[PDB]
Formats: sequence, C-alpha cells, structure tokens
Amino acid sequence: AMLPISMSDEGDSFLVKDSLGENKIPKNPSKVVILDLGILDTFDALKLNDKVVGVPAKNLPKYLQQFKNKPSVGGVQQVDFEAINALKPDLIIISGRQSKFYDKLKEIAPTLFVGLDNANFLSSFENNVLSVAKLYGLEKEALEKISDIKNEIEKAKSIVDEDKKALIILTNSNKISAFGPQSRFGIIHDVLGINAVDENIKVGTHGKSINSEFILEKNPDYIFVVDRNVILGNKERAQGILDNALVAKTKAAQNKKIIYLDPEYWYLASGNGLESLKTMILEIKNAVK
Ligand SMILES: O=C(NCCCCCNC(=O)c1cccc(O)c1O)c1cccc(O)c1O
Ligand SMILES: [Fe+3]
Repeated sequence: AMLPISMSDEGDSFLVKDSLGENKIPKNPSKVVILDLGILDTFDALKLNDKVVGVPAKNLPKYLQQFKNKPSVGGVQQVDFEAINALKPDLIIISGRQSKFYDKLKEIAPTLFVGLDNANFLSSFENNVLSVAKLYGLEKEALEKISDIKNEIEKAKSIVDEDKKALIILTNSNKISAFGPQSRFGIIHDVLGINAVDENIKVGTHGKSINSEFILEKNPDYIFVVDRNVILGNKERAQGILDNALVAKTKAAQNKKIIYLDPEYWYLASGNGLESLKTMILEIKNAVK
C-alpha cells in the first residue's frame, strides 16, 4: 500500500509527510495552487474557494467553471512553472500526473502529494480529504461529507446485479484500451462491486490495448466508456468508434448498457474529490439500477 499522509501539529503550521517527502505547511494556507482537479472540488465543497490562487485552466472541467477567473498554471500535463512562481503560493497540491516535477515544484513552495492508491481507493481518498481538511480545521465538515458518500456507496451496492459482468474501456483517437479491478477506474469493480468480465486485465496508466473482437468475445453485459478524446480535444468520439457491427452484437449494446461516463470526472478528477466522487457513484448507480 502507498504511504499515507501523516501530520504533526506545529502551532502555526503542520509538519507533513507523504509518499514523496516532507514539508512544513502553514495552517489555513491562503494561496494554494491546485493541480489535481479532484482536490479543487474538495476546496469548493469545504467553501475554500478564496484560498485558491491558481488552477490548470487548460483542463478545467465544465463542472468546475466557478474557477474560470483564477489565474492559470497551464494544464495537468503541461505545467507553467513561471506562472506558479509568480502567484507566490503558500502551498502547491499535486497528484500522480506531476510527481515527475516534484523537486522543481518544491523549490517554489511546499508541495503536498495527494495521489490515489489504486489498490486502496477509499482508504487513500479519505486520507487525502482529511489531510486537506486538517490544514483548515475542517475535519468535522469533511467527515460528514465522507459519511454521506459511504452511505451512497452502500445504496449503490445493494442494487448491483450479481449475475452481470462489466468491461471498462478508454477510447483514444481510434484506439481502445481496457481497464479492470485495481486500475484508475477500478471503483466500479472494487468499491461498487460490479463484477469484471475479465479479472486478469493487467493494470497500466493508460490501459491495455484491445479491439472490438475482444469486446465481442467477452460479451459483457455493461461497457463503461471513458472518452479520452474529449479531454485531448480530438475530433474522434467514442460513439463513433463503438458503433460497429461487432460491438452491436454484445449484450451491452443490445440492452443500451454502453455507458459513456463523463471523462472530466473519471479521467481528470479520477474521483479524488468530495464532489466528483459522489457524482461518479450516482452516475454508476443510475446506469445500472
Ligand atoms: O505521467 C502521465 N502522463 C505523461 C504523458 C502521457 C502522454 C500525453 N498525454 C496527454 O497529453 C494528456 C493530457 C491531459 C491529461 C492526460 O492524462 C494526458 O495523458 C500520467 C500519469 C498519471 C495519469 C495520467 O493520465 C497520465 O497521463
Ligand atoms: Fe493521461
């Protein structure tokens, strides 16, 4: 399991260790650059909008449009290091997309890593939210919002059909990639308990390459689709790629259970937010109930 965030109260600050290192972070930091879009939604959920100084506006989701008048620090995969420096942040919050630039960011300001653990989603999710909340004295508000999400999980689980199997795919340009348990989208199988049509899909960041013959041979009952074209600004769309004669023969296609999941939540936020995760849970529940 990934190392959790642990914190010591230092009066005016906390001394914080995460899997990438140690930082001293001020209490109530007033100028936070946020590069994980999930955590951006947690800031909103805890009414901390004014504490945000900079966001990756290249990849700012439609659901986070209230942050459209914050200064941009570029995109999640194209960080603007000069902009970050100019906003004089007290804290920079990053996840796995920026771990390779940890040292460079940390020369600028204290840099907190909030990656999710694909093997331990909920544990890491709670530790991320509670760590952030602790910085602001908001553990009570945060714990209530977690409890609400856990209650939504239970409700969702109780409607799942034990005799149906799902496949999770990512579409990119014309190409299709598969994801299963313990992947970046694994909450479908690991948290909500929908069975996997293929339990031996090897975990990788951008999935494992497949084609529509694979999808037909598996014949899943549900296909959950994540359209990375939307995120990249490509012209292609998953609807077009999957509207072929082999996919049409699946049970999923037949029962109108090809479900196009919003990739701003699933691919960008990755459920690493109080708002995003609740919305995502409801989107699965409403697709399969
Ligand atoms: O290290 C990563 N990517 C390196 C670049 C991959 C190749 C270029 N991709 C893009 O242009 C792109 C743009 C926006 C969001 C993304 O996630 C993208 O992959 C990475 C890490 C975790 C999650 C991801 O998803 C990542 O990518
Ligand atoms: Fe990516």
